[PDB]
Amino acid sequence: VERDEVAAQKRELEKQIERLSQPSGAEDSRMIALAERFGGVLLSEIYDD
Amino acid sequence: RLIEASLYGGISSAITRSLRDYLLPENSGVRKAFQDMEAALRENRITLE
Amino acid sequence: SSKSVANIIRKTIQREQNRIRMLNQGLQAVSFGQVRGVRLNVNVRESHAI
Repeated sequence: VERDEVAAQKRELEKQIERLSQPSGAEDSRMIALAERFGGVLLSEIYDD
Repeated sequence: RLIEASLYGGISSAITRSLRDYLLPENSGVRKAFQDMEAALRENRITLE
Repeated sequence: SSKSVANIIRKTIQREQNRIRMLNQGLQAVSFGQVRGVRLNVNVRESHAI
């Protein structure tokens, strides 16, 4: 039980880290393709700096 | 290097050699996506070894 | 994958070229003996362009 609970925390931590990764951390799964399929730019990327 | 090159004067040899290392900032965006995507394989390889 | 990576690389390259071009203008018409201007020339290697 302790092993599994710690595993759950570790999974949550990796998922949290992964959301902040790339390219400008966002809902990257579809958003990058959705950004180029229209003549647009992701807002979070405009506010990168 | 910057300070002492300014102090003595002249076209610094060391600055001239590594020009890109001095004038260009390093960008992480291009990389960390692929480090995270690569992670599952890295762990598996290390475990196998 | 593929195209999107190329686009981010291209935009990064373009932004660096533009910033350099802006820095470059501040150094126009500087007189040092017979030298009259200085530039940072930026180019893309072929083996990577292809």
